[PDB]
Amino acid sequence: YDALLLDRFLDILQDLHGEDLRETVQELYEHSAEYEGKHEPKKLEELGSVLTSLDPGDSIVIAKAFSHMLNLANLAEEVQIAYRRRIKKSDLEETFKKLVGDLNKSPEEIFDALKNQTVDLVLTAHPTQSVRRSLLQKHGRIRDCLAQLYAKDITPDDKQELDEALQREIQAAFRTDEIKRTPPTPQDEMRAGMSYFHETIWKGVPKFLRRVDTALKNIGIEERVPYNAPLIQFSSWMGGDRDGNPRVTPEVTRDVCLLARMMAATMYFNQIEDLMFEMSMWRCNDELRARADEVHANSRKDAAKHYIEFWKSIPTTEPYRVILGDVRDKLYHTRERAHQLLSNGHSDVPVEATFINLEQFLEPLELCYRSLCSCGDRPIADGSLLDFLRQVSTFGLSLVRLDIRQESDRHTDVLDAITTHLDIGSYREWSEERRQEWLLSELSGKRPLFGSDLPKTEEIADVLDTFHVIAELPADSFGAYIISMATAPSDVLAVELLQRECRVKQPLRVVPLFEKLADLEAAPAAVARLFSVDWYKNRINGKQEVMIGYSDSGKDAGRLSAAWQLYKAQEELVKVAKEYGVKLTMFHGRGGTVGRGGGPTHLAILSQPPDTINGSLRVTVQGEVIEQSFGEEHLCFRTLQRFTAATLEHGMRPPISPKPEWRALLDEMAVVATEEYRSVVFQEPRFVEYFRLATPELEYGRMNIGSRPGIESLRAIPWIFAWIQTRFHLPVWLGFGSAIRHVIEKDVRNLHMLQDMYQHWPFFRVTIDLIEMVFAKGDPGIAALYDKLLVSEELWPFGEKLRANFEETKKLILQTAGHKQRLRLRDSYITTLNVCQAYTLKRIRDPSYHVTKPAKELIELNPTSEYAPGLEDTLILTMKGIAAGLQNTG
Amino acid sequence: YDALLLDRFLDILQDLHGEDLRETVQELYEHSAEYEGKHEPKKLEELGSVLTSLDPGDSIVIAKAFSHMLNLANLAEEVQIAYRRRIKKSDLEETFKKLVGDLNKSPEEIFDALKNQTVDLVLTAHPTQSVRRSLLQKHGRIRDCLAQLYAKDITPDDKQELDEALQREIQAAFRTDEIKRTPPTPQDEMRAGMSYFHETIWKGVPKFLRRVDTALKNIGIEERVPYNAPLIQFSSWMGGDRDGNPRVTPEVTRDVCLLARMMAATMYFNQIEDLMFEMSMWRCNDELRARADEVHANSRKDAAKHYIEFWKSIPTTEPYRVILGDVRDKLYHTRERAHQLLSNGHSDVPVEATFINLEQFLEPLELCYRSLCSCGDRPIADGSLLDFLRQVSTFGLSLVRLDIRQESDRHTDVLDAITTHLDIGSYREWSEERRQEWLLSELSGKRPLFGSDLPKTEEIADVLDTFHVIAELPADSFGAYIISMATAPSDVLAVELLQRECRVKQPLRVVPLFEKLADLEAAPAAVARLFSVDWYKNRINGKQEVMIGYSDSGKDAGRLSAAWQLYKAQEELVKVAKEYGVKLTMFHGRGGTVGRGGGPTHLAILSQPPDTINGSLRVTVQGEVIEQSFGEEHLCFRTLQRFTAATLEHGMRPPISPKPEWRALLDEMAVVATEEYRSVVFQEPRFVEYFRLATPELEYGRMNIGSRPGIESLRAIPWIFAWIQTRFHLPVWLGFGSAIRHVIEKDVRNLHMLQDMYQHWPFFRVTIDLIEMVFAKGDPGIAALYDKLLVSEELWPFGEKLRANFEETKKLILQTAGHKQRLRLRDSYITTLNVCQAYTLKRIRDPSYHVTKPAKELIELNPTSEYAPGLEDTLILTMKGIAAGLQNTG
Repeated sequence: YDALLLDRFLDILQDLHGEDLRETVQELYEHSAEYEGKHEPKKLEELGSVLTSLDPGDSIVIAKAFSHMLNLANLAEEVQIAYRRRIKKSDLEETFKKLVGDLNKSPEEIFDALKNQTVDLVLTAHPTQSVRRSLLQKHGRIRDCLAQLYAKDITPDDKQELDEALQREIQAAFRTDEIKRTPPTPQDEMRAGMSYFHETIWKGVPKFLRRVDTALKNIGIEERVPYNAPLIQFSSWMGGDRDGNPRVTPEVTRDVCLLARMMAATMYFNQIEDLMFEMSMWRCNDELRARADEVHANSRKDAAKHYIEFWKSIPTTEPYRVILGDVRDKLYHTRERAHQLLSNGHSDVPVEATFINLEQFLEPLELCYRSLCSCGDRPIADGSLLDFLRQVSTFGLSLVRLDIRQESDRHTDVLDAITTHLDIGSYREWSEERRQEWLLSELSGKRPLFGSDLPKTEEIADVLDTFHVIAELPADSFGAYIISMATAPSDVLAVELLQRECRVKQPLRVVPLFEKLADLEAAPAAVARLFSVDWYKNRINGKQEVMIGYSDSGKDAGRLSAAWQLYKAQEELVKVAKEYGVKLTMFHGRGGTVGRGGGPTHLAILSQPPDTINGSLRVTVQGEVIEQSFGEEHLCFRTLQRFTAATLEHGMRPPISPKPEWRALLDEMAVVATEEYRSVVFQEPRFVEYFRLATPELEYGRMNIGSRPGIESLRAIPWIFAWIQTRFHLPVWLGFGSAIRHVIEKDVRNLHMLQDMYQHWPFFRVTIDLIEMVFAKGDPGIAALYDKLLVSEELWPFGEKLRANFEETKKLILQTAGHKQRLRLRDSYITTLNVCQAYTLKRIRDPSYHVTKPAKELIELNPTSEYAPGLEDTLILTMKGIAAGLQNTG
Repeated sequence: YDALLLDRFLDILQDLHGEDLRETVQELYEHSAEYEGKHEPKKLEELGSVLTSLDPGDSIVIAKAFSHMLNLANLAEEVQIAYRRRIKKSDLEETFKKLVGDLNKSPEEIFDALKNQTVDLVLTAHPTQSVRRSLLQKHGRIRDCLAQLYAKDITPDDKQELDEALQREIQAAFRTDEIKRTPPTPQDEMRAGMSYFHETIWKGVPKFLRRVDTALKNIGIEERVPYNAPLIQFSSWMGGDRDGNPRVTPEVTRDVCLLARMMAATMYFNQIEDLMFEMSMWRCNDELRARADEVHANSRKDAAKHYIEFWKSIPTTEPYRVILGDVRDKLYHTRERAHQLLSNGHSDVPVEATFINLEQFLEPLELCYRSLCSCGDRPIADGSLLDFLRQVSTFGLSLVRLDIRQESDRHTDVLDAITTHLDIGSYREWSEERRQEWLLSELSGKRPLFGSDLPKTEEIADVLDTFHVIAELPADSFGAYIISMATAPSDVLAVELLQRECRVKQPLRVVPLFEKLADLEAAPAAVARLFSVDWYKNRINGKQEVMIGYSDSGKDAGRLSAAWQLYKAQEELVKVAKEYGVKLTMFHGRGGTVGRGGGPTHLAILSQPPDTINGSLRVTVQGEVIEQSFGEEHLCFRTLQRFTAATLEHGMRPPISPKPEWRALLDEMAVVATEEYRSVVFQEPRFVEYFRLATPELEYGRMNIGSRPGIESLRAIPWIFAWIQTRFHLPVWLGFGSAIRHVIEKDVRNLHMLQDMYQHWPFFRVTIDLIEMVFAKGDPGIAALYDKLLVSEELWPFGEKLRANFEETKKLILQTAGHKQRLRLRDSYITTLNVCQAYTLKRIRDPSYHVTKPAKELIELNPTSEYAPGLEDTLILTMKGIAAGLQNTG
């Protein structure tokens, strides 16, 4: 069946570029097959020799071919998973059954805990989505065709039309330039993010809630999940995160907020007419009767011809239609107002004519539900009206609440400008004590701080203006203000003061971001010191959120030491919050790749310390993971399923707490791991030199994914990207070798204790299992090829040293997990691209192949390329394709 | 499986009204089962005795129950047909194969004939749709649930959720008042009609064309049906037909025209963004390159924030996106202009900013298609772009072209006002010759006729103002001007002159309506006399359309005589048109019921005389038939399939022409039939008396279906309705008895000639077979019950006489067809309603049961009822239910 895609695609490839190129692709496929089979490292050079002959356009077409074959492989994989799972006629029903049988927990305990559980998924525009949106659509159509094909209810003509359809959709995908020729704007990122709503999430949330209702009824709970129960919520960073991104201006935040508001209004308006058509009952309570009579009083006996349906005044015979008719009016004016507010700078639509409250909207629909239930129509109410109720109470008036993130030093610059202009000192030079006392005196004082005549920099005015934009916009449009590089209470209080001083009517909650290992070590102390400030603890209202970054932790220290320190951090933060009677919810800045704290969602949630969630979880979805977990109905459902199940289990089934021997053992193990990591990534003075040559790191910025314009000083995303492209995975497994070897060296029974830990401690089991997965996607022969082709003859053995540790570390991993279904084949395509990526890099770093109208062929697609005509496009294509094959970018 | 619906519905009925009423419904079902089985006429009285006991509310609930059970039976029937047809893995592919094998016709002949073939389906608001739209939606949801259930890919939870869904949707249907409490406005009729577009037709037309493409490729024709080839078109009467309907004012026509235009604009706008996303190619011709460069010149470097997607200026890298971007702009302004024009009386949107031409729209899309084909992307072009092309060239800027219909006497009144005010005579008193000469002198003259100071009646001003409204609106928004009761060329020329004189820039074609038998007899002579007028034949441009009514023909004369005269009419009209070298297209005013010329569509088309269509057909779809043939994807497809196949076959496979012995035989047979018909329906002086008592005719107007406020002087719709409710079908079979008996009496070999005619002449075969179908839906015991319960003891034998002829006629029908799968059961429910309808009529026509806030029970739903509280609702419910069971209203 794997041969099917090969057949169809290669047929189209021959129909587009001839037999010769299809035969050369087939040769490359056969060489790569002999490599992923026999594993002879000579086969790689045998393949590269064939790759050198390729013309400038032909090499482009080859990279194109293997890239699209990898994409098709991903789509067929998704179809086969969805069907293989569907033909069974963790999981929600299974989780409920296990919670009842195993742990003796009762249905009402599961229902009660589930009512009070919340999962806040926040989508980010982190530049990890390699495939452009113009192609993502075509992939969606192709997986639709393949899903409809993988079935036994095909009527011959339908199958033929799907053949023509899949053929034309592949041809259309292959006929689009996969290369972003300009990087996006932040608004473009926010559109790419929100597109999953008016395509999947909007209908996916009500369906998922209905399924939860079904499961609860399969445990004996006739009751239904409350429509206003917040089981899942959505936040966004798109247009809000300005940390290190000067292109995210205040006008950008205004733009994305108004945008989201207009989208929400449009969706509700499209729904409301069909809902009005269904609510055709004539029985209601005395309550809904009285209200509908009120609306019919001010019914405006007018033509009302701007609508299509129900343009005549709605009779009181159908009262639900009266009330929903008023909801439609306020929806129409809400949409038109947001449309003008966005299109121009203003609107004449009266605010009283729109929905201003989150639940001015909800009130009439709630009334309809009470009416239907009182009159015996609970089945009807639990249908489209319940779907709509859940959509309102889940998406509100602005589809997603927007977070604003900014580094602490920018707030410090602002305050320093304020104290210098006020002739009271320099806030920068002040100690922490002084900053705290001053900020407190101003927060509790009543006199304004700065004035119109405060001297501002473009940066200072940037942050002040973002605060004014926050003040001008509705409160329910924003989420949290996240402080990057937050270290002291003065960093939070600075934001509270700048908010209050910028006349932010309803100030949003402040949340610190601890991402570097040093900040994670000292985080509980800082949070405790903040809660010690009685003013802040009294204004925090017993609830605090703090963000815990995962990207940078495993970059400066070992991955093992980073994970372990993260566990300690969560644990002691909960300790502090409990010590101050504050409900702490922790915001996990997880990635898609294990190197940035990624991995399977339920495994990541299981590897959290116990009693640290408590029905309140907040997780990032890094750009590319959005597509991974919401591009199809089934994907979206499996996502919300996975999250809510893992949280509920982690609430009622607490993971085992580590034995103290395991605590000290992991402390020692972490020390050895960190020394082993920094030994090779920072102590070696030639390491950065070898890295900038053996990996395609430097070229990452050429993909133009995001809108953001030594090794310690680079972003973690291209850091993981470099070692995953080469399939070496250094940042995933580095410290583990020396760690384990030292732990068995110091004591031989520590082997029995490692075996003991892998079979009982969820955190350790998940860590080791992830490392094993990452090893299963690794092949050191690739890194060997990159060294042989791109690294100078001098420090060739350096890489070999690494190659040693790799295998050594792998030997230890399987030794702890106790290990020694036949997918493979895709690694063949990937291998070809690996070779193509290596040789092309060699031709890129040369002088001869450097530079000293319309387009009718691929080579004319890059006229402003500093490198040779056909080369740059080929390199970008190789990166895209390899990322697709590995199902991860960074 | 029939028991399934009974189970589910009766479960809900018990959950809504208790065991007692469910048991009484079950008793009624069992009595009706013993009646439709044993056929004992005592069982009917046995059932009515049970019906008399019912409380006022309970009888309402019983009629409700059997009505909804009949509706569910219809839906299950539709599902079972669609699946039973789908599990085969006339018809298009079969028709092609037969045209090749049987008749030796070649593929290019079928393709050429199919290119030049047109089928114009015109939807009417004729008051035959008994079920209100508020309930029609619920039926749609219920058939969706039942369709998804009738399958073997159900995953347990999906099946349970569909159980809850179908339960709540039945409960919602049963919880709506099925009774229209006020009759609709014409605009409401036009909305009900157009709703099938933005639900089924809009996506159904491209799919159907794709299927035709598939069939053509299965004959070896790689070519595709031209996007602009007009295989199917849609016209409307909703808001245009004012014949006898004073509520269809000129403002109504303006309203429905602007409405339709705004709907079309909205649909195109919703499509255009997704089409823009797909057309992401970068290769184009020099032509499309030059045009896209033109658009990028006047690109308006602006924010363009009113859009959601593509708000940035579209780069020339993707030229299809540039051009489709301009199409989107003109679509946005077209929609906004029509929206303001409708909402207010005017718009500030410049006309140059919108699409004014039918193919100003088409030009850029045509260019995109030429580009894709030239660059090798014909597969891509034959996808969404082809779907969109076909939708544009099929629906245009206003979804349907509107017809205006008006009776001739109103034009005559206008002209008489004009000649009297001009002091030149009285146009009424003028002979035909004089009217022709005068009208010709004015049409060819250049001086204006009437002025501002012409004295007008409300009627005269009605028609003049409809002409001004026609002049004010775009030409492509209107279809034809149909003249009711048209008898002379002066009737057509009057409309041509009134149009020209009301400054109708592009005057619409005039078409006469011959519906009464007298007018059909003299139609060819009148058309020939019209073509004799050289001025009109020179302005007609070789094309003429004439309408042929079917409703009134079978009302004043026999059904057989009516059908036969219709055949003669078509035949001699074609003779005249060929004699004048005019391409005649005939407009068949067919109904849904056989009594109004209804029946299966392919059978009606086959019963047309040969060489009378010639790739040009125009057929009405009477109100209720719209729902019958477009309420589901499958129904819509089977409809367009049936029509286009029947027309193509009737073009290449001409039906046999009648032998002259059959001509004279049918002439005699028609004379005997007409005398037999008028003998009982007009000669009998007590006939009208017996009719107004034995049938529920008089109560028809109580259903409030349409917006239109002796027996010769009633409408044909309630005429067929009365005899189908009682299941007697008098107007379908009346003349056939005496006709056949006289034909075998005059000559015994005429029996062998009838046997000869039934096996070779398609018109006769269809006629007899239809009569046999109508007999299969008849039961004279019902009419016997109505007589026994409602007809005075005096003329009881009169009905029995009719009952005699019934059986007698039936004996003859099966004797000609040579006749002597087990659905039945539904006739049980119908029978119950029959009984309920009879006894209730008896209680309605009494003095004791006559009349001399909110609502919380069914009896309070009618507070202004002249009859007893619970009675009127029960009668209306019985009519609705019986019509549903018989699948026909009138």
